[PDB]
Amino acid sequence: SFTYKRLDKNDAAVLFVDHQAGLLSLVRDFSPDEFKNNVLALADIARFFNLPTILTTSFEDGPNGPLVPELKEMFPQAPYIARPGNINAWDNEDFVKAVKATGKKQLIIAGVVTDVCVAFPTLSALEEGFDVFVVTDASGTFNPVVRDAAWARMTAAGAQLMNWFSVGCELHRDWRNDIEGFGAILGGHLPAYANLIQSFGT
Amino acid sequence: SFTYKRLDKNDAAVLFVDHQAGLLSLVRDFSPDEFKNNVLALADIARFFNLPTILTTSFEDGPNGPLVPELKEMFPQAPYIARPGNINAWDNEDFVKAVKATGKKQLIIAGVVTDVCVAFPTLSALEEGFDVFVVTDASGTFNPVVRDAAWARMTAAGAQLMNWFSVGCELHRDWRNDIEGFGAILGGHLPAYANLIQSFGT
Amino acid sequence: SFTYKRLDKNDAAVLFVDHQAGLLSLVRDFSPDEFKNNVLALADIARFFNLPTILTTSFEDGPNGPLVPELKEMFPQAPYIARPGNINAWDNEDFVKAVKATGKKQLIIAGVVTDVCVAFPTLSALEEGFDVFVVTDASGTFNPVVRDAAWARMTAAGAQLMNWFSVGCELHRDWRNDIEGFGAILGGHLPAYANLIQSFGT
Amino acid sequence: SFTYKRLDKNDAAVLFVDHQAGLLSLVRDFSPDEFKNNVLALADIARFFNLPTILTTSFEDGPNGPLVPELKEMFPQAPYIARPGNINAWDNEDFVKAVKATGKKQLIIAGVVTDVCVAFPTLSALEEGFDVFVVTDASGTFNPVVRDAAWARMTAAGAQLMNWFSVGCELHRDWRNDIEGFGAILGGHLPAYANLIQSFGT
Amino acid sequence: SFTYKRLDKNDAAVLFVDHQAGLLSLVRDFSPDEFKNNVLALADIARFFNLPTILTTSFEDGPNGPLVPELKEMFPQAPYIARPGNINAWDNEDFVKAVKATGKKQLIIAGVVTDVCVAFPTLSALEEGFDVFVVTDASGTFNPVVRDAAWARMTAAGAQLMNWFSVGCELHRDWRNDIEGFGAILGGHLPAYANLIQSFGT
Amino acid sequence: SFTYKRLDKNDAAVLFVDHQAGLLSLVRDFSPDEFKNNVLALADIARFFNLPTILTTSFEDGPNGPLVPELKEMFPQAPYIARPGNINAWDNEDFVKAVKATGKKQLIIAGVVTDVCVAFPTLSALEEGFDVFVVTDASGTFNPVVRDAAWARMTAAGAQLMNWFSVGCELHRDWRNDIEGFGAILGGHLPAYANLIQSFGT
Amino acid sequence: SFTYKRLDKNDAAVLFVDHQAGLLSLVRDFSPDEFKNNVLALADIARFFNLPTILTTSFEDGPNGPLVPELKEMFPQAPYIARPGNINAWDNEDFVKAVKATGKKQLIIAGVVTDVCVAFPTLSALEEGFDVFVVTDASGTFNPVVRDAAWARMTAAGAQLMNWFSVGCELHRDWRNDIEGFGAILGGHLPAYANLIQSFGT
Amino acid sequence: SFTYKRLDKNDAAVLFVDHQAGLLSLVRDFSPDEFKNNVLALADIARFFNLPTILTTSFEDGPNGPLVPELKEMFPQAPYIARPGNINAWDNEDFVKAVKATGKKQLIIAGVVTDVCVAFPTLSALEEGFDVFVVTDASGTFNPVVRDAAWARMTAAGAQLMNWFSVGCELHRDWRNDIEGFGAILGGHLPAYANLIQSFGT
Ligand SMILES: C[C@@H](O)CC[C@@H](C)O
Ligand SMILES: C[C@@H](O)CC[C@@H](C)O
Ligand SMILES: C[C@@H](O)CC[C@@H](C)O
Ligand SMILES: C[C@@H](O)CC[C@@H](C)O
Ligand SMILES: C[C@@H](O)CC[C@@H](C)O
Ligand SMILES: C[C@@H](O)CC[C@@H](C)O
Ligand SMILES: C[C@@H](O)CC[C@@H](C)O
Ligand SMILES: C[C@@H](O)CC[C@@H](C)O
Ligand SMILES: [Cl-]
Ligand SMILES: [Cl-]
Ligand SMILES: [Cl-]
Ligand SMILES: [Cl-]
Ligand SMILES: [Cl-]
Ligand SMILES: [Cl-]
Ligand SMILES: [Cl-]
Ligand SMILES: [Cl-]
Repeated sequence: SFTYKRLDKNDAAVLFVDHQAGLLSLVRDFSPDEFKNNVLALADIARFFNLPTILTTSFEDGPNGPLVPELKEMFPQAPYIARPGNINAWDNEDFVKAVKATGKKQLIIAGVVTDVCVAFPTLSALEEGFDVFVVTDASGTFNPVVRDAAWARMTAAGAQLMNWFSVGCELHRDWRNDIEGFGAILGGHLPAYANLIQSFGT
Repeated sequence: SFTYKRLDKNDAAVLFVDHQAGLLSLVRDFSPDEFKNNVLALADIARFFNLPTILTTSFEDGPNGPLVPELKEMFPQAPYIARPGNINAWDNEDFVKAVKATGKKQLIIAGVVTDVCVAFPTLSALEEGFDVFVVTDASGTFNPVVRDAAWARMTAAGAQLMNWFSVGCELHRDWRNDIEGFGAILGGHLPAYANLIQSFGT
Repeated sequence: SFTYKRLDKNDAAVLFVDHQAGLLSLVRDFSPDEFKNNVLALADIARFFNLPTILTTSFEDGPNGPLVPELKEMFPQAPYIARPGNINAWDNEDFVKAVKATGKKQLIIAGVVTDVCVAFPTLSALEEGFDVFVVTDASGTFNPVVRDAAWARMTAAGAQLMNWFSVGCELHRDWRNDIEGFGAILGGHLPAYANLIQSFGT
Repeated sequence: SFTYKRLDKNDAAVLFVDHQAGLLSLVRDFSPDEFKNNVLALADIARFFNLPTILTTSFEDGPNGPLVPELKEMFPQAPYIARPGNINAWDNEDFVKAVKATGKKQLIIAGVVTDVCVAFPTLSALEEGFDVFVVTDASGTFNPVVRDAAWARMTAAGAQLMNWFSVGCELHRDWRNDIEGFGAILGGHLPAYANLIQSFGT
Repeated sequence: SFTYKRLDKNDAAVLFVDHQAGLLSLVRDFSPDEFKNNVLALADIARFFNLPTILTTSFEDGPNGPLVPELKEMFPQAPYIARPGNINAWDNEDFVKAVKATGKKQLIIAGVVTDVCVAFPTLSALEEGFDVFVVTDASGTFNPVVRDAAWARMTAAGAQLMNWFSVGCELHRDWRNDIEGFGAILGGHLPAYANLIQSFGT
Repeated sequence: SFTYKRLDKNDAAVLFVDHQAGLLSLVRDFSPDEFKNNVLALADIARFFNLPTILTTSFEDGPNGPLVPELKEMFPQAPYIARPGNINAWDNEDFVKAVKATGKKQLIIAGVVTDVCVAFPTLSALEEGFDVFVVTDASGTFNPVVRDAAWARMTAAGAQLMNWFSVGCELHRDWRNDIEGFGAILGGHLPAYANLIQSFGT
Repeated sequence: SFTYKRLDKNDAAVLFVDHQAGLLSLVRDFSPDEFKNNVLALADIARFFNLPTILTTSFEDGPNGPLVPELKEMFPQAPYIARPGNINAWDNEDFVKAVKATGKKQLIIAGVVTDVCVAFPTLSALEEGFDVFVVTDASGTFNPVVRDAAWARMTAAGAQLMNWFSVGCELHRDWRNDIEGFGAILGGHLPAYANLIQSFGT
Repeated sequence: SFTYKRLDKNDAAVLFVDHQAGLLSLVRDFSPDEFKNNVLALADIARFFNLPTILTTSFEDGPNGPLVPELKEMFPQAPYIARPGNINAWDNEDFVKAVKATGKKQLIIAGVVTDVCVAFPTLSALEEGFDVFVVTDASGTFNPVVRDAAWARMTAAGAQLMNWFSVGCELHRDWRNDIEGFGAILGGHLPAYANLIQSFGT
């Protein structure tokens, strides 16, 4: 009938694909403020659950620009695959080697742009039998129309569309595993929730 | 072949998941006015057809805050499961125990937020063979994008996307079962329909 | 494999469901000017191809109000089923009686509201094996969210989502079948196309 | 399982359907500036990868108007099928004859309007076993609602929804195949990317 | 130099103009739920400060329909001027007599539609030297464009554009005048504020 | 002090400026359906109050195209000034001669595009001491941004921003002058008001 | 004659009015992410130019909640006026005393909500001859409509409408006064500008 | 007391302020495609009427980036003022010297961003008695809210808000001055108008 394949913190890896200084100016389907916070939220979550994290860039020594400094600072030890040519990250042998080295079946992916640098390796990974979870609000593209088309194409392939908050909650399962630690993530990336915490504290 | 598995007032139960004072401030994909009306509309419908109703909250003794007073006031005998830790309500044994105690195969679900507190138990219930009917306009989340992603994930699982008005009409089937009572629900939650009623009365 | 099941002018019937004066004030996902034009466009198309047309209303002697005068004036010989109680038109035996009396397998349907008076008989007709074509822009509801949920529910059942222009074009197949007649329909319901015709005529 | 059926520059043909001067005034779901740029972007891409290109128009000696001069100028040797009557291009034998003469199984299609001149031959081609790739941002129609319905109908048939940028990247595979040539396309149709290039050049 | 002409609860009167069941179906620049709540909010405020209130309708014995029952129920002794013909309420001598009988210099006005039934008497009252305060969110019309044009016309005439919340706060001046009474109004018409109250109460 | 300079049916003239078949394809800040209805509504009002009407076009024997047939058909005896070159209609001596020949102090103006063919003669007429009333929803332009700028420029000049409905009501003053005649206009151009009339008639 | 009265870093004071945990949940005309960034942006600017800063709250010991911790952390020596009752901060004698103690004629103001806690003291300050500069994107309210009404009221009174970025640039005047220092503010609150900086640095 | 001060091609100069590769990535209130077309349209117009043109940049040897090559290409003899520090271009003595050297009192201004690099010299120039005409659609900024605040501030100072099309038409006055030359500009920057020309040409 149906199988609920939900995120497991022991079976998941996170992929940050081409969050580069140049490419980010192409993102117009999210505001710069929301998009920065959403990506950093996913990064905090990846760091909080000690998930194997993989960083990759496309043509970073050109107009595409360098990876945002936050990602390198937060994951200084993570596999960093600079792709000089391959647009689909899965066409890069070093990238795929790094993914399989994690030993994780679940791939949490976010990047720029959604319709290409996210969609292409998502479709490729799905073909190889990976369970792919797309962080839709940490992935950006030219406009809502292009985004919706990318969703349709990935949905049809069996990708699970989610967001950083749902990713965090599905990984955490139970508040009591770490109340303050998890609460700090929510408070740090949901200003309305930070307000609830502060009011509750008085 | 396709089977129109529609709501039966003798086979349906209603689940209100985490409509709490704090969490409601996170809902931005509906205006506070429309969302309040939609939730209360579903509640009136649940009470009107005497459907087994289950109330549940998440970490209500924290920033998430208490359940809205209207729900506790309207359903004083309904099972009330306060979940101290489990984010997915289906991971709470008392919640599932209460759901199965109703003996209903059809689950009408609404809550906050859509992508988590609604989506997770929906996927879990669908996995167990339940027919899940999602009240999309009585469920709120951070923004339309997160909402649309939640829809995609629930749709792929076989969840039926509906709304409080369609839920009521599918339950009621025939106007003549109770013209005044059902009309009062419509008039009380559709101001435009209330206007039609008043004009017709003159 | 996929089969292009397209509209045939010898096998299609049109269903106008509850386009009533009162209920139309509930429609907010289309502007009153656009919605009136779209419905009348579908009507002109139904009449142009001499398609079997069925008119039905819900509780017309109440706040729901009478059928819009245009539909009755254009189809004075069409079966007119006033449903006193059944919300789903397919639960009315006389309505179903009229549909099957046409001998048409393809059902072109439009009405108010989309999530109920269109969705419910669409799902019912799909269950009995009918090919149902929904005229999405001649069907109205409370808001875009409710509409999108209704689309999702009908889509999963196998309904084909279309619009009055595509319905007309799929029925007509070839311009040369009636250049003057078909062009008059397009010009009469697409002001931009009327402008092209006038400019071309000088 | 799932198969990533991606565009191959050796197995793909591009179809420009009815981008005519008159019909373009019907397109309102894209701004005239963006739509012009998107169509021309797709054209540059088709020429860059030397893809078999087919131009077709509908009733061009009438109000529909002539094909835009750019398409005829850029593809002077491409098959040009002026369709006298058939609205669905696949109902035109000369058009289908030209498509099959390319020997390409992958069809990249764009045109006006989306719900008819794109949707109909897309569904027809899918029926014959072609892999159809729809350039959603190079296809225009009356409004977003009509667009979404067309997407739903084509998605249900197995069409792959894409955009000119993703189409180009999936065709190109690797930057190093032609850095200057491919970069010139991006800069020429993404003003933001042109800005990245100029800043990088200083 | 500038003079802050702010609302004074001893020098202000409230005018409810043509909030009738029929005319309300014309209001599309606000949703039915938000508009009802806003109008009732202004009514609660008017009653709370015991402000001289005037009710008026236009051609109520026709399609325009009766005044909403809430307004008559809340102000049973307030002057009720049924205007059989005059569109501008200020052209009705009984209406003007009632306005001046209050002896108030400040006129708080709301109604349907904004561009006519609000704008016209606003401009007329400003001409006679009244200080007119427009409750913009308790006044509805066909669309945002019509709204903005009406604002511009009233702005140029010297009308002060406000909303029910700002009207309430400017009248109240100080919380300590009546904390419970005023808080009940806010909580009863701001679902977000009611939630703050409930969380604070636990 | 402020003076309410309202429309008088004995002191007003209507100016239709460049509502031509070609130029109308430039109008994108209104949908083709609503814009057609609004212009025809203004036309009906001008004819209903027997107001001196002036029709003018710009370079009609070129791409701009002919005046829409409805306007000439409704006003066959009205002054028709085809402007060969002058973009500002007020720079055309025949146009100004016709305006002053009406002997009317109040100028009701609508046209295409708003920022030019409406704005320029509006400012010119305001300079000559005319009272100018702009029908904003019967005037179209490229986009909302351009429209708002045109509003700002005309507002600063002392132009009164209105719409066809408010224009009609300010001219009519009292329903009882002609209930049936005026009601027919409203019903004929407000699809929702037509519905109110039909329900009231039952 | 017009005088450009622009911000002077030696003659300006900054007012933060009621940016409280509870009241912030009422702000819906900005996303929580952009709004938090904008307020913190203004705070960094106030600190960067060492401007006299004044913090004030309204009924902080109730549902309104405490001031956001960032403001208190950044301005430990700033005047902190807790207003127990007065809604208009200018009706509070300690607040006005603190404002006049700065000796600054130019008031940069931001707060929650715009139509009340910002508008009221703005109008009051303008009455006392102060030059008031409104930071529109660091001020929040219920919805865009209420915001625009507040703008109209403050504009008509002579307030200068601005935003944190324009405020900063007008204070800074010249880049060379502190290139690195000012650039850090821009980079820290404009993610798009931070990207330009990083790309430029490689 | 109103004087229509319209653009004169013998008394006007054009100012392009900081249209730089870096700063353009900050513009989000216009799409990259529309904004590029709008700026280039203004440039073509400036060149067409041989208007004195002044180019200026802000900190171009930094993240702000170089001036777009098109402006530099079209005006190789125009005064080029690179401002190393002054944010307000009017604070640069070389810029003001160049403006006054043209001998033009009417200033046509466009740039990035609207609220700063356009607003500041606009306000300064108005102070010195210049007539300033703002090309609103050739000026970009962070978002519509920031845009509108800038409009309000410039409007209050007496700036005339326009757009490139209206600017061109007000300069051209009469079509017959140069039919083909002016028509080529319109056709080259209005795709909908280009379509009219092509259809008319057949
Ligand atoms: C916490 C967030 O909602 C606001 C914090 C800013 C205003 O300092
Ligand atoms: C929308 C309509 O029900 C308004 C109701 C009054 C009470 O505000
Ligand atoms: C009680 C109200 O403020 C919250 C809205 C709930 C009823 O959905
Ligand atoms: C065909 C239509 O766009 C013209 C009729 C209206 C503009 O008067
Ligand atoms: C008469 C009008 O208000 C209804 C619109 C269409 C459905 O007839
Ligand atoms: C710098 C900003 O544009 C993006 C930074 C986030 C994506 O880590
Ligand atoms: C490059 C693009 O973003 C705008 C600049 C034009 C004017 O060249
Ligand atoms: C819109 C037209 O004028 C330009 C041609 C584009 C569609 O290639
Ligand atoms: Cl590579
Ligand atoms: Cl639990
Ligand atoms: Cl029945
Ligand atoms: Cl053919
Ligand atoms: Cl009267
Ligand atoms: Cl002329
Ligand atoms: Cl106080
Ligand atoms: Cl300088």
